[PDB]
Amino acid sequence: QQRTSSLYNKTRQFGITAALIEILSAMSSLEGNAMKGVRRNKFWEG
Amino acid sequence: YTPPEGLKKLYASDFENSKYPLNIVPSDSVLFAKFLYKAAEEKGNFDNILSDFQKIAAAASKLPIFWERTAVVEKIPEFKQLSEPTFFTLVWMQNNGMLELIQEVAEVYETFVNAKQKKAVAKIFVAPGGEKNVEE
Amino acid sequence: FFKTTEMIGYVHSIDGTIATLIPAPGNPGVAYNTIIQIQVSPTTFAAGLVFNLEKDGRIGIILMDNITEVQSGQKVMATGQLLHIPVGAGVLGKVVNPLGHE
Amino acid sequence: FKTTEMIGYVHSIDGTIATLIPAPGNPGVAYNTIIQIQVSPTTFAAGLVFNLEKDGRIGIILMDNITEVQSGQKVMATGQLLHIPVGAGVLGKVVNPLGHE
Repeated sequence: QQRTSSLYNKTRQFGITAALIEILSAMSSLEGNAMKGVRRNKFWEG
Repeated sequence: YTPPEGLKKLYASDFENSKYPLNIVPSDSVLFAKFLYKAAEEKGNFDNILSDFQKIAAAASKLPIFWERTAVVEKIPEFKQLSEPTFFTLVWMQNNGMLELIQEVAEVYETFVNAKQKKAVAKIFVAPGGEKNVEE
Repeated sequence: FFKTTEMIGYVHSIDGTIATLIPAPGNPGVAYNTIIQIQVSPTTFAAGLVFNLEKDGRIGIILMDNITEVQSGQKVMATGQLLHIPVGAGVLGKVVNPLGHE
Repeated sequence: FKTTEMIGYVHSIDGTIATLIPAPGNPGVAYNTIIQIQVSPTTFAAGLVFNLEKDGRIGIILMDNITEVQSGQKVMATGQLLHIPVGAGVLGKVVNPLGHE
C-alpha cells in the first residue's frame, strides 16, 4: 500500500506537469507564428 | 521630421486596398513598395524613386557594417539628396527598424513600375565573368 | 521548342530536412501539396513537397533527396503536379524509395 | 568593478531578469561579462550578460540590489568576466558570490 501510494503521488505530479508543459508549448508555438505588422502611426509626430 | 502634406494625406488613406498593376501577396516589404508606387503615380514620375534606390545602394557600400541597426536617416548626409517619397519611406522603415527590406522593397517597386510601363525583364544567368557573350 | 520549367521563387532558409521558399515578385506561384525541384546545380535537382502556403507568400517545403546539396538562395522550379510513382508488374522483386527510385 | 563606457539603458525588469536597449551607436557588450547598472549617483548593481540580440538589446541577469533597479537607468560595461578575490586574505571571512564581504 505504501509503495503504491508513493507511485500514485509521483504519477499524478508528473501527469499534471506534463499536461501543463504540453499546453504551454502549444501556446508558445501559437505565439511564435504571430508576426508584428507595420505600425500605421504618425511616427514623425513625436 | 516635417513630411510634406501630400505624403501625410496619402499615409492616412487605405492605399493598401487600391488597384495596382499586379496582384502581389501582402507582405512587409510590399506595403512600402505600394506606398512608393502610389506616391509616385500622383506625380507621374517613377524614375526618381529608382535613382533614389541607386543612391541608397551606392551610399550603403560605404556605411559601416550593420549600419541599419543604428541608422539615423535624418543624420546620414547621403540620404539628404533623396526625393520626399523615398526619404519618408526610409524614415518610416527606421521607425519600425525594418531597413533590411530596402532591397526587397526596391525589387517590388521595380516590378510595379515595369508592369505599369509594360516592360518584361528576362533575367540572364551567367557564370562569373562569362557575361561577355550574351548573343544567344 | 524549349524545356521551359516554371520558376516560382528562391530558397530562403534551411532547417534540417525542411526548407522555406520566398516567391519572386510576379511569378505564377506553386500549388498546395505539389512537388517542386530545387536547382542544386544547372543539371541537378532536389525534390521537395509543398506543405504550407503562408500569407507572406513564403512556402514551406519538405525536402526529399539531395538535402546536403540544398543551399539558401537557390532557384526553385514548380512542376505543378502531385506526386506520381512508377507502378506495374515490372517493379516486383525490386527495392525502391517512396519516390520510386530503385 | 572598473567601468569603461555606457552600453545602453535598462528597458524591462521581470523579477530577477532584465533587458537593456542599446545606447547611441551601439557600443556593444562582450558576452558573459559583468555590467554595472547605475541605480544611484554613487552606487551600482551587478548584472550578468547572457544574450546579445540582433536588434541590440542585451539580456541581463540581475545579481544584487534588484529592488533598486529601474527602467531608464544607465548601464556601464566592465569589459571583463567576473573575477573575485582569492588567496589567504579571504580565509576566515564570510563572502557572497560577487566577492563582497
